[PDB]
Amino acid sequence: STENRVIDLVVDENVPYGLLMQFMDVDDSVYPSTSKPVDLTDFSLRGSIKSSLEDGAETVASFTTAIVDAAQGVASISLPVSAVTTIASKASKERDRYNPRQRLAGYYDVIITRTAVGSAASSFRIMEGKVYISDGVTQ
Amino acid sequence: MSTENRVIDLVVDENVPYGLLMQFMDVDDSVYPSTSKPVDLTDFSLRGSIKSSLEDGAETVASFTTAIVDAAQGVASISLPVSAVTTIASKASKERDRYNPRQRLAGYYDVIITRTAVGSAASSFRIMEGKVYISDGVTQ
Amino acid sequence: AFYYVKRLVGDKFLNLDPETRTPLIIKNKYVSITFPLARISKRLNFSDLYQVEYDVIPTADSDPVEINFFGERK
Amino acid sequence: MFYSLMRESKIVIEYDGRGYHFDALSNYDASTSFQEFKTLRRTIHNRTNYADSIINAQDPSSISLAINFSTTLIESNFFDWMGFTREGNSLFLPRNTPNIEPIMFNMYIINHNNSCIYFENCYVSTVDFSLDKSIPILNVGIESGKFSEVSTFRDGYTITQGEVLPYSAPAVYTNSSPLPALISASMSFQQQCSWREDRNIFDINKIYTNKRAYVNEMNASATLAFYYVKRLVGDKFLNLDPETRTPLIIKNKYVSITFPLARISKRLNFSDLYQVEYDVIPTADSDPVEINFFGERK
Amino acid sequence: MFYSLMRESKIVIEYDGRGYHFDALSNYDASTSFQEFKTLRRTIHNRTNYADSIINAQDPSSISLAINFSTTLIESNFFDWMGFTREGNSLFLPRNTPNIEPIMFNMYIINHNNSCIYFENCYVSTVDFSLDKSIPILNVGIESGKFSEVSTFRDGYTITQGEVLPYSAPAVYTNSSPLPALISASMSFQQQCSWREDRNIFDINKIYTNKRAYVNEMNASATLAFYYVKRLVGDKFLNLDPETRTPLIIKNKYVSITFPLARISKRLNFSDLYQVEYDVIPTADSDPVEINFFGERK
Amino acid sequence: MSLQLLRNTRIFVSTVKTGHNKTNTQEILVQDDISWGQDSNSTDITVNEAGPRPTRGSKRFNDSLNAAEWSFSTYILPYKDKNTSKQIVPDYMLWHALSSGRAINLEGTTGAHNNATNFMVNFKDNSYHELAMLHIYILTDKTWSYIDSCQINQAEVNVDIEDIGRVTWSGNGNQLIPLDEQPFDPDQIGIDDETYMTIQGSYIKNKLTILKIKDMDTNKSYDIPITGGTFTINNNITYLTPNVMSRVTIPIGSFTGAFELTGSLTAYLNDKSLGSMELYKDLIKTLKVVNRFEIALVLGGEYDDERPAAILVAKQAHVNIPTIETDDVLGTSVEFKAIPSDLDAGDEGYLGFSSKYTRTTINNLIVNGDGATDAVTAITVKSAGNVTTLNRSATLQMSVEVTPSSARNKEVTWAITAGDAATINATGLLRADASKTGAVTVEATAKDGSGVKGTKVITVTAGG
Amino acid sequence: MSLQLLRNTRIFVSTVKTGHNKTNTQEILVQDDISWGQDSNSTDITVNEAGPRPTRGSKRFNDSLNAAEWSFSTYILPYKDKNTSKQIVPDYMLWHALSSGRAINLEGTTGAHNNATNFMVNFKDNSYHELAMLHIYILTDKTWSYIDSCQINQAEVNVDIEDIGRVTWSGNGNQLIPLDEQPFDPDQIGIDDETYMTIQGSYIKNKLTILKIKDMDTNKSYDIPITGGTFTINNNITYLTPNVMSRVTIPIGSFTGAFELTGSLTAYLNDKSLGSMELYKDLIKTLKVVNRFEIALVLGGEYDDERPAA
Repeated sequence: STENRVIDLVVDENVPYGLLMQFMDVDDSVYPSTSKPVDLTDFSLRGSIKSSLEDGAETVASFTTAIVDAAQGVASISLPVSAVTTIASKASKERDRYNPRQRLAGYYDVIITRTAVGSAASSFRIMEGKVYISDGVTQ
Repeated sequence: MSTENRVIDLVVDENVPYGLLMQFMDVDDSVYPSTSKPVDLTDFSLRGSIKSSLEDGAETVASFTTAIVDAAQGVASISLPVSAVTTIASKASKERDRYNPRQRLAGYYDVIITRTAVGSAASSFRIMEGKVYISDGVTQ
Repeated sequence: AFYYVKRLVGDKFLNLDPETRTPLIIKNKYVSITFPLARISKRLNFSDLYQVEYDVIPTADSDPVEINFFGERK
Repeated sequence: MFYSLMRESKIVIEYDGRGYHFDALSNYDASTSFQEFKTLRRTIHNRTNYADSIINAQDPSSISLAINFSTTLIESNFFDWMGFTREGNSLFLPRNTPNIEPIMFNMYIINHNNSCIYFENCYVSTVDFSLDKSIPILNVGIESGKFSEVSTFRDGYTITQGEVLPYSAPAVYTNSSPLPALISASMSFQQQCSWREDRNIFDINKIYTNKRAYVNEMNASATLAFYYVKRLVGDKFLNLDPETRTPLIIKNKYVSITFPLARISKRLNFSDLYQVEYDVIPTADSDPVEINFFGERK
Repeated sequence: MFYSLMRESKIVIEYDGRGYHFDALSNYDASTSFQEFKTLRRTIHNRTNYADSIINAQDPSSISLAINFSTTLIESNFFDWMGFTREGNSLFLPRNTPNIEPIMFNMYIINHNNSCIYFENCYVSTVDFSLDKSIPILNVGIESGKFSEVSTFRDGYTITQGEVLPYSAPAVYTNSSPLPALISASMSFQQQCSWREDRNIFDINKIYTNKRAYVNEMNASATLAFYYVKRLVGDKFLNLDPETRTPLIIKNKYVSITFPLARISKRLNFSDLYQVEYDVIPTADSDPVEINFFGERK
Repeated sequence: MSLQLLRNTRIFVSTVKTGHNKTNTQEILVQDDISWGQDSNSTDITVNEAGPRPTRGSKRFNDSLNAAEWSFSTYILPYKDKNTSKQIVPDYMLWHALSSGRAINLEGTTGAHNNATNFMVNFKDNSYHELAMLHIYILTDKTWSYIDSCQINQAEVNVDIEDIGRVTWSGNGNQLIPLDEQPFDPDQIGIDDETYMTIQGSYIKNKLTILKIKDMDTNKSYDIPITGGTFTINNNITYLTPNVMSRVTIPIGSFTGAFELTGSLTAYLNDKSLGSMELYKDLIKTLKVVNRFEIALVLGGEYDDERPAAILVAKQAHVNIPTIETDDVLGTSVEFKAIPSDLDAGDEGYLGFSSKYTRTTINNLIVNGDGATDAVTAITVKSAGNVTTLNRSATLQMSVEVTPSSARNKEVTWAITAGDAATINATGLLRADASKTGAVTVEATAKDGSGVKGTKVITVTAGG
Repeated sequence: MSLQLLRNTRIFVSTVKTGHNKTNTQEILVQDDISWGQDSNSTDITVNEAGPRPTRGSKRFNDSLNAAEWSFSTYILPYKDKNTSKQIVPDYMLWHALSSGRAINLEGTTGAHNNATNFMVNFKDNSYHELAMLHIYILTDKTWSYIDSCQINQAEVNVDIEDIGRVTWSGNGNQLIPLDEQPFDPDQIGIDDETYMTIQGSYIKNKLTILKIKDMDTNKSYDIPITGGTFTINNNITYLTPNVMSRVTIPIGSFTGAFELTGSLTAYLNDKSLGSMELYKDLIKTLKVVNRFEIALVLGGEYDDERPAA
């Protein structure tokens, strides 16, 4: 368990990217952990892809948040193929050790937010990590 | 007979407000089992400050905002707004650590709970201590 | 086998508590054994430099354990 | 990040609310582990491959310390905590074990950057040292029930071991007649306790730690190694016959273990130079075994 | 005083009233010990700490001798004492064990200044020697019942081992066809006796020593090590199949152990150079196993 | 039909196996002691029988090849190049492959990076299992050859007085490969006469060697005239070779060991103040498990006018307990090891090479880490309005003036040392109270670690 | 502000750390090969990881100090002193601390004891775990120092013909301590010119070396002209140092080993009666596990008129 916010995204060159997050609320009080999904009301997600963590870093791209099926908790984060091309343009020429197709493009993090659901701006970061562009061959 | 854990290291998130709440509970070990009643925080105030070093003359990075949430349940919350988080992020050490470039050392913090009144004794108490770290964020 | 390393006082990520389910992967440039969910038990040895030792087995309901074989260029 | 070096450590034993920092520590060894219940439920329906393992208990820790003798004699507290009665600077082995449960204490293993490992519910289970031609050192062995990681701790600034005692050759006597050709006198003292496992159904879904224990027995023992030496033909003093009761003392300039009456068994080895080996235990009705601790000038 | 050096010793075996001083002794090992009955009577009244130990028996001694081959062949008496029948200079393994009890003899280990250790009621329980590329030597193993310290003794001035036999390469044959690529031929002979403990209530308050024993079995065995060698494709003579009955002889210039019919089991090891290992025992109806002792010129 | 002489060998260091240009390959001026090669392992299988007519025959198998060994010695020859006008040592890529495992970037701040003032090498970025990868090219007369995928194992520097400053390189390679065709024209890549003149203008003589040692636990600088010494940069690199029974194998990859920066310094015993005898007596009287010494070995000497020099700096060093070397003149040996503050921090030490070191340049290299970044030299603290005293319940916000005026770190800290009659804050706003009739002091020190002192005795009185 | 030369070293041997007089301390005339010191032990703790971006850093700890080593060579210089009129060697307390573990008593009969005829050293009273305890005082030019609680480990004597009779001492001490103040006036304690003349009157030349060997099992004295040899008096003394992880330690006590008195004697083969060839042939013909020989090596030769000898 503990914390696992750090996960790295590998986006594909020349292909639009879309991620599907099934938000969930597991509780291990009872031995079969409760599968209750969180209910997505007054929730907005924001995420930017910025090269390096230093202050003043240029914004490589910005995630486009989608909220669908609020009852069952799922949500989608995506960005158009034009955003993918803009990301791939500024990616470094050095390739990842384990995969000779990925190149480090920047860092990211998405931040959930409650906007005055109880007169509170309860915004906290969901996940984080590095964004990797995977060089394509089709185009 | 056991040990306390006054030394706690906090990790804040850049561009996000940080909220920590402490509950003070009275305890006792007797013939009947452990009886716990919340401590009534009346005339109880908190105050915390952050400096970049322990040595005298250290630059004050920021200070924490203190509040009491529920006296009957003995809950007090110690936190700082997002602007203070940004202020501490600016003043943090620039030295990164591999395997996790996010965290940077920000300084040392202390929290004193005090009860000041004419009939009350001038008693302070350092409830905690430790170091403050920052998880750098890219959004905002 | 690791070295006992802690980054914070009272750290939560790195400690000696057991982990009922956690995704683990022992990765190389040519092979990667994946445990979709793992049961980790820790053991500390007070040797010349403190060493912690894990005992990783897949959980009851974990997905099949992966063993990838990359020849060259993954 | 912060690595943890054994050489950069400090071991403090917490007893009665006071910290006994045991300096002059040559070497210590410890380990922590957990107990699992791993069963594989292979059925005719599904011959599964994935076990059902849950961590439910902490395996008791076995900590061993090697401590040099010191001028302030803090190390005699290990005999004191292990059950011996005290009069002045001499420790008696009581005729009967005083209490059912041993003397429990906590122990810290401090390290830099507020790092610590907290062993709780410990008891001294073994103490043995060899009086030989090398510097004497007593290896103590304690068993813990619960181990934990804590931020702040207890550090024995004042209660500490002084300078190590200078070497002095051992000598074993019978009354006041010296025993010739000594090789190595090894003394052993034990408090063979046993953990009382009380893991019950109220501890399901929880980690269990041993808390209570009882003393099976205490004992004092010594193994003496000599060279097979005879002064007369058909000698009576030095031979291989057993000795039901004989007063023995393994004496040094700083320590003297006394057996008011001893049961000696002899064993001859036909090695390069013939060696006899004694097995000294106190008799049934013998007076309490003495262990004197002389700091300086007796 | 008088120390006891192993190099300054003399081992004399007393049989039939004659002393067999076994010179050409490379090395011997022996030990003496006593048996104790140590019980701790912990009661609800007094949870005592002092045991009730009484020495009541002498643990049987296990003496091992390593004796070089000699020109006078005194060492064949160990086969003679262990139970083999004698005809000339050749020792037969009898089809049936002759007597229930082994052949008992006493042994002295002499040292300077009238010092001695007297092992009594001994019997030869093991004899094995390895014919190899080093000088052959047979390690005999005898077990004693009673050990004692005596002033005067028996010293074999005349009966003694002569000069050691010169080395000669071993060779193993089948009838008269040599077996190629020998590495190490090890022979083993045993008289697996057992002590009959008859400690009774009439021996209370006394030290008991074992006195009588019976032979469980005698046997002759040999382990042969070869290199895996084949001369033909699909060879019949040299292979890994077991051989129910085949005449074998492990021959030397001074000794020849003969198996009139042998049961051979083979074992192949895929080592740096492939090695096969035999396990030679005589068959059910095989004629008595021969052991010839040639001093010089056969 | 020709014999090849060792005197005609020429060594080129490359980071690429193709596209050789002046930024990837340069000649390395080597000496007589150059050596290279590759050894092979074998095995004999012998039958060991015991019978008569035994088999007496053996058989040999080639089983593996060892890692290629190479070594050579070069002179420490700092100079400034005309193209970039930045001080650089000709064998700079050797220093880089020794220092860090990243791609070479002289414009950066880690590993081998140069400047308009000096050439610098720091080990702050050597946490890699495979450091920067070189390819040594060997040209003997006409035939070519090279060692594939080399790694700089160590660099020996022997401080041998009455001799020139020299460094000995050692390392290992995967395989030594003989080349039949010319990889690159050695005439163009090799150093020309102009840069040769520029280099020979600058030589480092080991005789003019000053040493700067200071006990950080006591603030005691010693004056130790050296007799002879040496320091090493060691990587403990081990090359892994696979074991295959059917075919011979060559090493496939390597793994760097523990980075060690040790040294040994011999000097005569001096009875003068802060001499060798005082250091030896202090070290054998303290008997401490750990030592914190600052060691700055300055090859080539320090002078007001511009001189060449090579400097090794160990900020937090560890000094062994010295021993007395009984010779015709009594002496001692100061064996040290540069340890880091934290294991995974690097920064065990650094080096600075240049043909232009004024004393101030080496001083600010030692105390700031770079020869270009100026460092404070002296301080006199100033009050608020040239005030000489203070009365009870009065503030005194004191200021500071520093020299030089171009120091990078112009800030100071504040403290009270002697007397208890006032308190000071971070900014310097000294505050007092009543019942203060004693003389109190105030102090200030810079944050760059120069060791500059700012003192003032203010005569605080009870007032009129 | 001065450099110290080895040629100005002066060595004094003492049994007391205070109250230094002429009966507790005397100067020992040493040679060029004098040496002393003390070495220290350490340890490096290195992290050995396997992953990419591994930690490459070490750390050193001082853990213990070794026993101090000292050695020097002196000439065998017997003479008679004017005060007692008994033959005595100047480095007699060295011989005593080598020979016995009791307090020095030249009037006795064990260890180093003298007489009106000769100075004698026997090892009849060396059954001690800690022999007589000395303190070597070293004076180099102006600065003082000494080794605390030394013990004579061995004494090498090399019979090197065409050279003077000399003995080489070796030993160990608990700790080498540098002294800032003068312990005793070296002018008074040091040997004066009169005793120097008396000593230089008597020298032992290794060339004039007769050897007396006799087989006690056969009563056969041999005439062996020596070519070169050596004999040693060895104590095999080992110094014990405690192991403490938190603080460095110095040796605390010692324990003497097995006392060995060996030798080696080279000579040419002689065909004459009772020569080297006869001894060699007898020894290789008997082939006995034990031998009983009487050996009396006489340095300086034997003569009717008075001559020095060891």
